[PDB]
Amino acid sequence: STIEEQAKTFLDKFNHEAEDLFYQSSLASWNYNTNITEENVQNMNNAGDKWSAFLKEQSTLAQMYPLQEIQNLTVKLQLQALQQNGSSVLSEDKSKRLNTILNTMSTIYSTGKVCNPDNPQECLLLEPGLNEIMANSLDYNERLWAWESWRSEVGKQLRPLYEEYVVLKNEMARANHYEDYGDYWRGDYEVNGVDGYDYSRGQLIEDVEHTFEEIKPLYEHLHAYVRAKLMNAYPSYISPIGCLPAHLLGDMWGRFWTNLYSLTVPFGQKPNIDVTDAMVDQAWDAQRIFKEAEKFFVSVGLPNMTQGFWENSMLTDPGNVQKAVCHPTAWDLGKGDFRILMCTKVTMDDFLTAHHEMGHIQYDMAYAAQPFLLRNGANEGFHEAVGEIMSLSAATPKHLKSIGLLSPDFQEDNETEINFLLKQALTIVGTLPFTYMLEKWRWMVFKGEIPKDQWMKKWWEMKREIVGVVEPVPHDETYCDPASLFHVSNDYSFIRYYTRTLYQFQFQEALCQAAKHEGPLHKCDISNSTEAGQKLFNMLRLGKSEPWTLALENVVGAKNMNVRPLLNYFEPLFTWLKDQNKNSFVGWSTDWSPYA
Amino acid sequence: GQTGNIADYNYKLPDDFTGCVIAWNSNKLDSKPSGNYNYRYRLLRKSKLKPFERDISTEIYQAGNKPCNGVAGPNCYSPLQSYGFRPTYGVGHQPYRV
Ligand SMILES: *[C@@H]1O[C@H](CO)[C@@H](O)[C@H](O)[C@H]1NC(C)=O
Ligand SMILES: *[C@@H]1O[C@H](CO)[C@@H](O)[C@H](O)[C@H]1NC(C)=O
Ligand SMILES: *[C@@H]1O[C@H](CO)[C@@H](O)[C@H](O)[C@H]1NC(C)=O
Ligand SMILES: *[C@@H]1O[C@H](CO)[C@@H](O)[C@H](O)[C@H]1NC(C)=O
Ligand SMILES: *[C@@H]1O[C@H](CO)[C@@H](O)[C@H](O)[C@H]1NC(C)=O
Ligand SMILES: *[C@@H]1O[C@H](CO)[C@@H](O)[C@H](O)[C@H]1NC(C)=O
Ligand SMILES: [Zn+2]
Repeated sequence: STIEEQAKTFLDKFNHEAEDLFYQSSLASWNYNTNITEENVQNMNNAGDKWSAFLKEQSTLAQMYPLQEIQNLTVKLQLQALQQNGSSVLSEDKSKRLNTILNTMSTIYSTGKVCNPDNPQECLLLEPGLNEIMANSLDYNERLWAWESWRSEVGKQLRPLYEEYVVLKNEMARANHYEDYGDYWRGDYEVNGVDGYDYSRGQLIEDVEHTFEEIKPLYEHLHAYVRAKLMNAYPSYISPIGCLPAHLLGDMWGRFWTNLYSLTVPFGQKPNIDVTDAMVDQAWDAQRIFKEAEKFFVSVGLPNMTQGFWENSMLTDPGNVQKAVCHPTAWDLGKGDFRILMCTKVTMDDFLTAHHEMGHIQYDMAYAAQPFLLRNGANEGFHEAVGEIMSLSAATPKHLKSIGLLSPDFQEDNETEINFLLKQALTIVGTLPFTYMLEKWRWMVFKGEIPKDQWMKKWWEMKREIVGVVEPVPHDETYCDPASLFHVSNDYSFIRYYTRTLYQFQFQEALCQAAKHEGPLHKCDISNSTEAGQKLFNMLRLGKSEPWTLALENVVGAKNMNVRPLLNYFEPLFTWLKDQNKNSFVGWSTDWSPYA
Repeated sequence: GQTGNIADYNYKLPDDFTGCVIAWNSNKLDSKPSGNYNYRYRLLRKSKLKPFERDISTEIYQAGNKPCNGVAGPNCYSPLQSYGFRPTYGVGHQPYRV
C-alpha cells in the first residue's frame, strides 16, 4: 500500500524474469564463442535483442517509484540501477546519430590498415603486424614511421567524429541528472545516503590527484633508469634531461612498458623463473593446471569447483575444424553455471591466467546469493583486482617449490628478485601515469575546459608535464592522438585500471598481514592461510549490496584507496633505483623536443 | 518452522509435523534444453498460508492502491511464475523431486 511495498514486489518479479533472460543471452554468447556458425550468430542476436527489449520495458516501468520515498538503501540501489536510463533520453534521430558515430569509430579503429606510399605490396593492420613491429623492432626510423603512419591514418579520420561525440555525450549527460559524461563516468564511485561511508563524484578527482602525487617519486626514478638504458640503446636520440620519446616506449601508445624488459633488464646472466620445461618434464597439462589452481583456492579457504563446471567448461582449444576465440574469459552464465573459455597451453603465463580466471569465478560464486542487479563487483576495479591478487600470490618461488615445479634444492639471490620487481614495475607502475593523464584529459574535454582549437596542444603539454613523454613529430590540431587507443575509440571507462592497480596492492598488503608473513611483500604466498581467505570472503560475498568504501574497510581497514601498499611493494626496487640513478639527473624538462 | 517464499506461499508444513521428507535429484529426467516451464511456483500472495493448505487461485495480484480492474501491468502482476529447468544448470537450481 506504500511506495516501498509496491517496489519490493516489482523488484522481485524483475529479478526473477531477468535471471532467465540473462541466462539465455549468456548461453547464446557462450555457444557462439565456443562454436562460430551462422545459426549461433542468429541465436545470439535474437537473445540479445530480447534481453534489451526486456531491460527497456522494465526500465520504463520502474520510473514510477520516486527514489525519495525508498528507505531501504538496497531497494534504492536496485531502483537506481533500473532507472539509470540506458534507453536514450534524447531524440530518436539523436540516438541514431550517436550510434552511427560509435559504430564508425569502432569500424575505423578495427579496420585501420597502413600500406607503403603508392605501393600496395604490403598493408599491415594494427594487431598482426604494426603491434609486432612496435613490440620487437629496434629501428628508430621504422618506429617513427609506424607511429606517425598510424596517427595520420586514424586521428585525421576520427577527429570531427570525436568532436561530435563529445558534444552529443555532454548533451546526453545534461539531459540526465549528470553534468558531463565525465561526471557520468565518475558516478560509478559515487555513494550517497550512507553517512560515514559516503563517496562523492568530486572526491574521485582529489583522491586520484593525491595518489599520483604520492606515486611521483618512484615513477620519476623509473623514468630516469629507463631513460638511461634507452640512451645506452639509441646513442643520440635521447637527451639526459629530455622526456622519453613516445614511439620508443614499447607499444603503439605507451600504455605498457613490458616490451622494454629485454632491452633494459638489469642482470641478464641469471634468467628469470621459467617453469615450462619443468612442466613438460613432469608431464603436466591444462586439466591438471586447473586442478592445481582449484587446490590452491581450496587451501586459501574458498569453496571447491562444481562438477557441472568441470563438465561444461572447455579448458582446451578443440582446434581442427572448430574455431573459437582464444582470449581468456570467465563466464558467470548464472543459476550455478560457471565456465572458463581459455585456449590453455603449457606455459607459466597460462598458469597465472588460469589462476586469474578462477579468481574471477570464485568472486562470481561469492556474490551469487545477491539479487541480479547486485551480482557484480562493488566497483569497476575490485573484480580484476581479485583476479590479480591471486595471480601475484600464485607466482611466488615458494609456491612453485611447494607445488614442485621448481627443484627444491634451489635458492634465490638478489639479482633474481630485482629483475622480477623491475619487470612487474614496467608492467604496473608504467601504466599509472598514462592512465591518469588520459582520464584527466578526457574529463577536461567532456567538461569543456580544453577548447577545440587547443585539444591536442593541451594533451601533449599535459603528457610532457605528467608522463614525461614527447611526440617525435609535432602534431597540430588536425591529428587526434587519443582516438588511436581502443578504449578512447570505443568509449570505455579507463580509470578502472588505476583503481585496480591501487586496490590489488591494498588487498595484498591486508592479506599478507593476515597470513602472518614476515619479510618483503613481493615474496608473499597465502596458500595455506585460512584466515586470509575468510577476510577476503567478507568482501567477496557482499557484491554491490554495500558501498565500495565499506568493502575496502572490511578488507584492509581503510575507507579510502591508499598507495602505500604499492610503495611498500616496490621499496626494494626503489632502493635499487636510488643506487643506480645516483649519478643520473632524475626528472625531465619540458623544453627539450625531438624536433629541432 | 522455516521462513521463505516456498514455505509461506506454496506448501507450509506444521510446526509439530510428524513425517519424512524425501528428496532426490530429477535433473536427469525433468530437465529440457529448451526450458521446462511446466513447473510453476507462487511468489505473490495476500497473506501467509495456513499449515497444510493448497491455493490454486490465480488472479491478478493487486500490489497497487489503484484497482487492477482485472488487468495486469502497472502494479498488477501475475501470481504465478515458472522455473526454467535446463540440464546445464548447476546444483542449487536443478529440479529436485520431493
Ligand atoms: C529491505 O530491508 C530489510 C530490513 O528488514 C532487508 O532484510 C531486506 O533485504 C531489504 N530489501 C532488499 C531487497 O534487500
Ligand atoms: C529517464 O527518462 C525518462 C524519459 O521520460 C524521464 O522521465 C526520467 O526522469 C529519466 N530518469 C532519469 C534518472 O534521468
Ligand atoms: C569439494 O572440495 C573437496 C575439498 O574441500 C574436494 O576434495 C572435492 O573434489 C570438491 N568437489 C568437487 C566436485 O570438485
Ligand atoms: C557447432 O554447432 C552445430 C550445431 O549444434 C554442430 O552441428 C557443429 O558440429 C558444431 N561445430 C562446428 C565446428 O560447426
Ligand atoms: C644484493 O644485491 C646487490 C645488488 O647491487 C649485490 O651487489 C649483492 O651481491 C647482493 N647480495 C648478495 C648476498 O648476493
Ligand atoms: C600447504 O599445504 C599443502 C597440503 O598439506 C602442503 O603440501 C604444502 O607443503 C603447504 N605449503 C607449504 C609452504 O608448506
Ligand atoms: Zn581479471
